[PDB]
Amino acid sequence: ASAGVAVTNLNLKPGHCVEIKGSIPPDCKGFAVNLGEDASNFLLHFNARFDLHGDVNKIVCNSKEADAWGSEQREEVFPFQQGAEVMVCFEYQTQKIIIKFSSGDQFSFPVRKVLPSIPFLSLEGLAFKSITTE
Amino acid sequence: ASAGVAVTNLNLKPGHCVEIKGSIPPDCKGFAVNLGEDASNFLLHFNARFDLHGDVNKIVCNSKEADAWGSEQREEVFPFQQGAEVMVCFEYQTQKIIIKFSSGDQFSFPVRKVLPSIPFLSLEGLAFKSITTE
Ligand SMILES: OC[C@H]1O[C@@H](S[C@@H]2O[C@H](CO)[C@H](O)[C@H](O)[C@H]2O)[C@H](O)[C@@H](O)[C@H]1O
Ligand SMILES: OC[C@H]1O[C@@H](S[C@@H]2O[C@H](CO)[C@H](O)[C@H](O)[C@H]2O)[C@H](O)[C@@H](O)[C@H]1O
Repeated sequence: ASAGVAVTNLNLKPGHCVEIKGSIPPDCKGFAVNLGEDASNFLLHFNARFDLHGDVNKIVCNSKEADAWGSEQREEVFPFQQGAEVMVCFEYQTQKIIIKFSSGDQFSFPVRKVLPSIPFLSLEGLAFKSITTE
Repeated sequence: ASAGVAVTNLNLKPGHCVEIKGSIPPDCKGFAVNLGEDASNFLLHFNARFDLHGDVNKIVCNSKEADAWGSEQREEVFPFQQGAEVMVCFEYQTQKIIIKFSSGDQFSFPVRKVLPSIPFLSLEGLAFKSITTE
């Protein structure tokens, strides 16, 4: 019940973070937060699947390069429920991106292409409330 | 040189608002916040001029359609300091856009074109910190 917001010139630099605060529709099959250069190049594609692509309550991360998906990293921790409010924070480190939830849960993804700064961010299926940088 | 963040798919419908928060450089001649359809069509171009084009500490507002600027509406209230943080909110109503300053100050600008929703937002010469919809 939505189409995601897109942000350009975010210019996220190593050692900094982006915190998204949003709301999950009560029939959301899954939602995604993409950090990259454009819709064909993602350093991180964070996908929380409620029931989608054969995944039920599972987090799938991956990168994309020239429209081609890399190898997925699945995560067991799934602190979400349809209709709730998400509060995610992404810290950019040259080696990895640390994802932290208000739940107290944390995990990282490895950086496969170091960027001097990250210019693009987009959301899907997530009704955005506020986006912040630090 | 120095523009900034551009948000697309903002989907601001009447009766809703967006609050921008950011940092003003210490040597800032002026900054802007744009709302509209794209880079050539602004329902509102909000330009706070510290010292620009003969306007010193003034606020100039205008609309733009197909790169052609419309009638400027100047304002004398200027609650901004260089090298400091700012926070502005824009409320969209089908007939006018209400602009409010952290200072309690407020004024409106007429909607010269009613859009079912407002798709685009961009900042120029203002360091982005956060954007919040309500
Ligand atoms: O990797 C993220 C993308 O995942 C696919 S669904 C993906 O499909 C492959 C087959 O190509 C395998 O079945 C995986 O098990 C499955 O996760 C999505 O369609 C994309 O939008 C990304 O989310
Ligand atoms: O209307 C806001 C835009 O104003 C121009 S500067 C503008 O120039 C016209 C003539 O071309 C008149 O002199 C106006 O008095 C003067 O303000 C800016 O370059 C744009 O960025 C908008 O701020």
